[PDB]
Amino acid sequence: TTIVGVKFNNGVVIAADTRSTQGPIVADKNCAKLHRISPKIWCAGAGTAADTEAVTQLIGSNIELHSLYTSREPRVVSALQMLKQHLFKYQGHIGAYLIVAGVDPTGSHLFSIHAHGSTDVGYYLSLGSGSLAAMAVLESHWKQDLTKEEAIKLASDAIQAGIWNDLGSGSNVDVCVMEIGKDAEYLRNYLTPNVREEKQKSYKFPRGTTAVLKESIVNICD
Amino acid sequence: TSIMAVTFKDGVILGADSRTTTGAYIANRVTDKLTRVHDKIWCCRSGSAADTQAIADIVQYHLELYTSQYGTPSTETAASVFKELCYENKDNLTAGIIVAGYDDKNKGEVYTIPLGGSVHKLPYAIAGSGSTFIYGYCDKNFRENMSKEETVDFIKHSLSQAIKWDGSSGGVIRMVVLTAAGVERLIFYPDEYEQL
Amino acid sequence: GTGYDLSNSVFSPDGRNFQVEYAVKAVENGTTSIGIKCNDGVVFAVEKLITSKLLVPQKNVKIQVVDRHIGCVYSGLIPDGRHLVNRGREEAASFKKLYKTPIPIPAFADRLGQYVQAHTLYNSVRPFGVSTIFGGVDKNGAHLYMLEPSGSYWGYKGAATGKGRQSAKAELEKLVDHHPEGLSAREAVKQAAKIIYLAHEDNKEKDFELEISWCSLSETNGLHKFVKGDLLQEAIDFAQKEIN
Amino acid sequence: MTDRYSFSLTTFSPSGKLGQIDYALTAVKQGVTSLGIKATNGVVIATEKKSSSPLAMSETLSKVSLLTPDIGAVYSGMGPDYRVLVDKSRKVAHTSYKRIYGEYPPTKLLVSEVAKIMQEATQSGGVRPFGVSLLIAGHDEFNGFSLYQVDPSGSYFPWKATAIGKGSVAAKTFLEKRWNDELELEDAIHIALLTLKESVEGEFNGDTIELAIIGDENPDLLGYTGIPTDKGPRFRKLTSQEINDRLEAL
Amino acid sequence: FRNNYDGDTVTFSPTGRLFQVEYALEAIKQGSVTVGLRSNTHAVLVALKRNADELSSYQKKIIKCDEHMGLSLAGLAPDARVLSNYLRQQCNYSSLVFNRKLAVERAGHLLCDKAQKNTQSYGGRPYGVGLLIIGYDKSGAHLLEFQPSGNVTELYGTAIGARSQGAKTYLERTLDTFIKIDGNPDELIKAGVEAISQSLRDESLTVDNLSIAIVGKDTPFTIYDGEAVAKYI
Amino acid sequence: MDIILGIRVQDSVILASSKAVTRGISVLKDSDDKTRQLSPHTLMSFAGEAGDTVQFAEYIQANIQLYSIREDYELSPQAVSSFVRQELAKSIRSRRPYQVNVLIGGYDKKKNKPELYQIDYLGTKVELPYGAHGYSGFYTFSLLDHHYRPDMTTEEGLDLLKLCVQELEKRMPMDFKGVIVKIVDKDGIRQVDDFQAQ
Amino acid sequence: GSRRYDSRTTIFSPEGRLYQVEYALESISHAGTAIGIMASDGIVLAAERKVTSTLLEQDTSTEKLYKLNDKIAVAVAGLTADAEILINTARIHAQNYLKTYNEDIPVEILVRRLSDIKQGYTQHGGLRPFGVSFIYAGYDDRYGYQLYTSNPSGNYTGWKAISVGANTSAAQTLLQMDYKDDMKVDDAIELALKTLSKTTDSSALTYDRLEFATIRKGANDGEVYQKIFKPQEIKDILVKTGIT
Amino acid sequence: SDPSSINGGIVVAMTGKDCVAIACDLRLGSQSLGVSNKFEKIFHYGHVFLGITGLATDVTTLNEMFRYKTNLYKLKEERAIEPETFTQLVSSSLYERRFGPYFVGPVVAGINSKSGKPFIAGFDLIGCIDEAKDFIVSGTASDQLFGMCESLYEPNLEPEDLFETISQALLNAADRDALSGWGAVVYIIKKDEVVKRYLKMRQD
Amino acid sequence: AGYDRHITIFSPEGRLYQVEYAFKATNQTNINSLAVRGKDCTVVISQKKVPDKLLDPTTVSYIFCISRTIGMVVNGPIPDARNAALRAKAEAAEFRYKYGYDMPCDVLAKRMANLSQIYTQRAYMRPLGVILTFVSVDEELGPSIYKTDPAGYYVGYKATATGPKQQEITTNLENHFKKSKIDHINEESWEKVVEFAITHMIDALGTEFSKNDLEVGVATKDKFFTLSAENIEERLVAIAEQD
Repeated sequence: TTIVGVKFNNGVVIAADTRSTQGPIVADKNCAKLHRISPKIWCAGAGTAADTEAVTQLIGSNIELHSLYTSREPRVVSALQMLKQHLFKYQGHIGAYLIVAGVDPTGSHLFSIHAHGSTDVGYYLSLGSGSLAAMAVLESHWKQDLTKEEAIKLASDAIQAGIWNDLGSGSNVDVCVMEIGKDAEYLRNYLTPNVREEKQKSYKFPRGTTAVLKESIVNICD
Repeated sequence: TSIMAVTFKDGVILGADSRTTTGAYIANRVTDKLTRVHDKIWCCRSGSAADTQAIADIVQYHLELYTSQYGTPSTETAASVFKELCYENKDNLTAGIIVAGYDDKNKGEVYTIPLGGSVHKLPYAIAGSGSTFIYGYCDKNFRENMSKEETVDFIKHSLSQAIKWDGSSGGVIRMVVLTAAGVERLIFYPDEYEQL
Repeated sequence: GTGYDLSNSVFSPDGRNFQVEYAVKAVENGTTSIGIKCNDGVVFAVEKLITSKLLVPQKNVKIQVVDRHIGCVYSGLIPDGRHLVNRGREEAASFKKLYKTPIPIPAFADRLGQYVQAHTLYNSVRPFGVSTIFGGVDKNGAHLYMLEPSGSYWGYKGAATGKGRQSAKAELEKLVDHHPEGLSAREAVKQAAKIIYLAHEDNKEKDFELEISWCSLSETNGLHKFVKGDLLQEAIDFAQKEIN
Repeated sequence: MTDRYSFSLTTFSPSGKLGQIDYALTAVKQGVTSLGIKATNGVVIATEKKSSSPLAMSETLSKVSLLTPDIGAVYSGMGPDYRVLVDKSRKVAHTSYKRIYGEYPPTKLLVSEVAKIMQEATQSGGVRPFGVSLLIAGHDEFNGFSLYQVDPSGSYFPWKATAIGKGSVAAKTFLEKRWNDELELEDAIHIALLTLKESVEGEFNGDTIELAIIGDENPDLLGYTGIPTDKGPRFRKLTSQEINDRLEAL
Repeated sequence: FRNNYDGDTVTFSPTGRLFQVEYALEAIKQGSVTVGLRSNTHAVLVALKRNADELSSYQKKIIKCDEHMGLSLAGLAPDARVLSNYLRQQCNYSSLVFNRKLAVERAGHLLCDKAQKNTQSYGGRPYGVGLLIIGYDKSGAHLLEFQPSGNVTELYGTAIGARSQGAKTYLERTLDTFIKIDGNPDELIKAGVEAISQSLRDESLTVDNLSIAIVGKDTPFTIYDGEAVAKYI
Repeated sequence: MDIILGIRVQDSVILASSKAVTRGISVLKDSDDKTRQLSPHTLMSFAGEAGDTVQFAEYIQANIQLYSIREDYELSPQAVSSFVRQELAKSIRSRRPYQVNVLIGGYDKKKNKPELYQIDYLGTKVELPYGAHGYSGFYTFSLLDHHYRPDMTTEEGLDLLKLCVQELEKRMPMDFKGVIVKIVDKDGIRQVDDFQAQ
Repeated sequence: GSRRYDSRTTIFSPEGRLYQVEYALESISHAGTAIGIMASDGIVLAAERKVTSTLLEQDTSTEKLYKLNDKIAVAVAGLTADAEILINTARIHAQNYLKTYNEDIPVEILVRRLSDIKQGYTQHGGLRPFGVSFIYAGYDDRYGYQLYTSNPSGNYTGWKAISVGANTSAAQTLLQMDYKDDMKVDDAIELALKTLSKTTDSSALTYDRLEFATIRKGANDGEVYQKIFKPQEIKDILVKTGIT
Repeated sequence: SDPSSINGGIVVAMTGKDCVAIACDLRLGSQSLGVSNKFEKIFHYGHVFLGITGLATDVTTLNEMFRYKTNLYKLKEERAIEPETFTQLVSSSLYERRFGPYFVGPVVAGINSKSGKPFIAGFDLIGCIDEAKDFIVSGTASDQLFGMCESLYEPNLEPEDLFETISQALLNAADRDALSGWGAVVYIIKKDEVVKRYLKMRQD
Repeated sequence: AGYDRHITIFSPEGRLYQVEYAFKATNQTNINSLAVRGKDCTVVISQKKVPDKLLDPTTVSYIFCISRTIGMVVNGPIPDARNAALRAKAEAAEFRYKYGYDMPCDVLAKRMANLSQIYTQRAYMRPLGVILTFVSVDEELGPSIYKTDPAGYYVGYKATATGPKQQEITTNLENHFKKSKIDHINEESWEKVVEFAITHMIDALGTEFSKNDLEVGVATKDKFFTLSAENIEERLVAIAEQD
């Protein structure tokens, strides 16, 4: 898995590849790893996927509830503090490793969270088996004050680094752009550089190929 | 990690490197290891990042509540809260914490709270894995009652040796100066401090 | 219909808690006790009624120490007072445990304040039948407080409670006026004996024993201490001499 | 310390009355009027802001509340009781439903969770009934638009239109006369405004009246783009201006 | 007054009285008299024991709490069994943990605070027994009086129970004399049996009827009954 | 382990269960009956860990007998087996799990058919014409796959068990001291007093 | 303290009745009549909605008839919100039983359980009892079509025809008069509605004032089916049986 | 030893044009020992089908849990659950047992009664959703199933063709797994009708 | 008896008498307070009365520093007041710790208003005899006044007053605002906003004050604090010149 987060002048971008692995096997060739904590706070996760899904949604729900209670837009610091305190309690047993990014009334934010509950702040970050490919890109080319356009390129290229070089990652690039002015833009499958080539043959079967013992109609109605 | 706090004539300075590693990998080359638990009480963290963050957050909560009820806490009080958490949860934490603070009655104070949760008040304190390399240097060069600039220099030289020999240390050198004047944040970059 | 007074946390239609008001009555019915703040400490004194020759003199101590630097004295139901002090002692230990420093007197006042207030919130408890005078020395001065059954408390220059509280107050006001820059721990001690002696006209029917304690930076090193032997006797003389 | 009131405070009197529920309905009776009207393409709920000081800032006190992107509530009776009911209803929408099925509850189910909280306050040890009646308006894919009333007892009933509080006998009569199965939301809004005017003493305008609707999806209120199956909330509070815009058409 | 305010220990009367406490106090006043007194070297308890029939035994009024401490009761006997049992434990704890004999004065504070808890909370009742505690500790001889109001008083001598006022006057008169009976256990006991006689309008103190206990300088708390009190009538 | 075999024929369910009880180095018993009647048409045989075995069976028996009295009615075999399955499935995630495997042989009076249920200690239940726990299937399934007919009388069922048991006594290293054989049919539960000489 | 405010909901009168139970039944007698009738080939449940208004959504409404299982239903008379509390737990119970046994819960077992829950509120706890009476219509393969009733005491009994709520004596008399053991379901629909129509306090019996259900063997199938009648269907059957 | 491998078994689901298919073998084993050939791993709750592979006791328990919850759901919602919702219900029920998990691989298949959309999904044993449109595989021959489906699958197959594809995918994957086979069953699922076919296969 | 007048259950007129009686208690101190909002500050003025000469005037206060940003003045008996104070302080610290930002004034008020709603509903807890006025310069909403009462009500205010002579001040401020047509005092400096408060207090009540007859709290961005006797004197002097 490759996930990055990149700060630019008026906001923050996150991106991620879309390969989901079980051991050496690609279980899903295009799962969405970009998760929404609230409209403008989004999240990418590596590690145990039941956990990143679960922790993202619990905190998301509590965030929604907090927001309603306080009549304020959710803050990235609140997502962070709740996530971290929850993970800390479970001592790294919840296998969640997250980049969490967003904009809220106080500005634009980028943080990472580790299973055990430690957090980091940065202008650029990566997590997952592609961390090091991705980081070779951000270390080479990150600079103070990128435009939105330069940031998408950078994020996107960092995921590509991992797609091509990390066996743990591949398929497509998902991006989400959170700009201080605006609505968050989720750009699912922003890049799809891995279309499977056409097969050499068709495997459609002559009907009646399969030996059948017994047929019967199943009862769905009442 | 290489962290230290040094009392001087007008108060206390905390300093630290900025490298956090997982094995050979530098997970973060610009960490802030100088953490605020009150306006003029700060700490340096070493050990598990998860534990020292959880601790500093709980300490900052306790001292904000203290302040509301009883006004400004002594540095010694901060040390004592830190210590209660560290000692009472010794089996489950790996936190090596230095606490540094400025008080008008007491001026600069420094308390070191090593692994098991014991407390020790000292004129200065070093800690973290980089520290082992500067016991000699530090013991030779520290004097009581230095000026701001002398103290800054002593930290700068000390940490840069620690950084030079300890693979777990590196990046920038951060300092927080605590006096009656207020709170000053310093940063020194490799290109300056490798030259020493 | 009424009955607003049968049950502890009930507001009367004019907004009063009658049970608290009745707890005050038990206080008013108690022995007089007082506190005087001097310019580096505090002095506590109390009237103990000698019901009979049979009471061992000096032995039934009424004044109590909390931590090492706090004195409390009270009038009313004595066991209630002890219970207040047991709580105060837990409360100061906890504070010291967590914060290393001994509890500041204002902090300590509120701890008693909250606990005593707590006992006006429910009908499953009764209010305290005491008023407590208490104080001591801390990182920034002497402090003297009095705390009513409602849980109301303030800082005082001098304070009095019990059967003789009117004479005591009037005496205390005289001091405040005739010494506007302060009084000393030594003067305060004597002055306390005097006031307790004057206060003793409303209980004129029985004999009494005087009990005094102080906490002063210069005279006791910020530690609470009972006034014993020579100083107690001197103080007694002063009051005896000044009664005529 | 410790609640030692573990017996019922609401019980049956010889005639079968539950006094406390009756008394709660009385408190509701004296509440400011509130109403709901259901149209073919939405629901509108309304009420008067009855500000308790002109020194108060009346927009810091909503009587109309979002419970989910597609469900809103209004009340008559004790405001502080309503407020905490709202907190509990938002929460229950998550713990009893969103965290289980990954979607928001349909209106009737949420209503029934609110109703149960209310029923329990009628029977549990040591509490009084909530002194409110709610009107809850909502939409969900499989039931369409609906409007529900929930009383202190915990009973709820579905309505085409209704009023509760102060002037509700007249308002319900006004509504029986104007309601039909063909109304469009703007028509309902209009009726709501007319019905409300009858109960309101002083100034009548976008600052003293509070109005929300459950209507179309407002994607411009979602906060993000790129997931085509999320079109955003159906609940929308009308603004002061939107309300005034409609009192010329009055 | 009374009427509406004596229903539980959680209610003050309008003059600030606690009626359930006074009613418990009242059960003491109707107990059989018992006297305590002490010199500098010993402390003595004497109690009049009541039977029920001439077919019944006389109910015991003295309970030993440790080697150096013990007490007498007047009022509800099972309440004394509770409180003395607690005192037994307090003594025991002090020895076990601090290797230290519990001071008679601490014992009084502990009893006061136990009693108090039953006068401020709902569903409790006060204790309805009064207690005289003698002991010999590191500061010598001691007599304490406990009232179920929680009031504990240290005295040279006292009596509690019906017609206790006799003994209380007698002792108040004897004071300067009985305080001096140092190193003569038998004299002090005889002084106590005299005190107790001031409280019999009643009848005559006999051998299955008198109970005496003693504690002091080289004397563990010990109880005499029967033929063992013959030499004092 | 012990021998626990069941066969369901036309009109009945037969259960066969070994008689030995060994504690380590000695056979302490050669007549142990590894069975509890749960209800007049329901039998349960069992094998596994030493005390758990009978504790579990007796606990099940108690519950079914309770239900029988409460309802004045005899639960169906399938109902009883589900109850038992749930109990074992609870037990597998408890502090100390019952290590017990069971066969349940019942004659369902409402359906007029016999039914045989195999449930291991995980609560893995299956309904089957024949079954076994432990190693017994490894020696007998191939004979049963061969001769088994669903139309068999009770008497054919016994001869087929006889054979199964003989293959066991030849190839299995432990002496299990023979089997006690019980039949469950429309008329209830009876023990074949002779499998020693039948 | 708290004692004073305790109504004591679970005590006997000197006549040996339970006050709260009797007061709750009083409350129930004011509720819409509910009728259930049992036949060889089915069960009818009919009930009167108390108070309507033309603005009430009859399409989305249920105040009287609730499904427990695919085979069990109840009619409610009393406090709706109380009935929902019970109905929800009864639904849980049916499923527990299904999960444990892999068989649908027999009607009695479900009825007894609910009645036991009711009885508890009568004997311990100090809570007001549930103001509910139920008619249970159900079917199982032990006893076929069964009809039961349970009230706030938690007593339950079985019936060939029964009413709860208002006017039950009038309803019971009518039912006793025209009910016959060999009655077929279609007859029972007629009887149930005729009975409601004669006993109402409403001016007449219109569709908008009724809830209605049958449990039949489904006509065409071989197995059991519950039909909760839509408002139109009630209008139809009201004409079929000549009440227009 | 590994709770997911004691019993054996496989499930695959596939989407086509206005249909889904879901298949499983019928084996239940006790490690090497084949125990039953009648152990169906697919279940339905109204129009939503759930296949479950893994430890058989958990298979059985989960089905009974899902029956229970979908029953209660219909009673309150007054409508049959949809696949998308059910999928979320499986997910949060599994995750509830995060540290004492059921040892299963579930697969959800069905058609959304309102939208008409064909839906399939998979989870791991603690409930992570595999959301993909084409096929979902689970169980002890899932390496093989992934192999079969990847080659054999094409989008928008007509039901009668999807049938051949899913059968062939299953049968040949099962024949390369020791712990799977001993019968197979295939559901072809359309908005209006659901057909169930048993497959003839080798019995070793 | 009249049981419905002793605990918080409904009277047959649907009233909670205990809550009404709790409002009465809020006036036992006979202190009036008022709060107004500046351009970027918030001011609370409260009367300070020290009847007894034996008191230490420095300890008689109804103004509390709740958090770095939030202040609270109470109208009601001191012990209830301090119970409210300690709780709000605890709530403000925990919020900060749980969610990583400072509790807003309005949200503290909602929270303490909710705690009050509960005393209104559970029999075993009495309401508190206090009205709480919370002030800050909230980071999102700017200068803020939120006031909670024994009923569990609260709302935001442009300005507000509380105590026995609440109305006189109330009508005075209403009059000021009818004229000025905006919802705040238009002054750049807190100093002037304190001056306006005292002035309008003097005009509403018809009294002069020495520096010891008032107590003053000021919220600004990132600080809430109270004025010394000397700070106040400087302000009394100022109003006196030009006037």
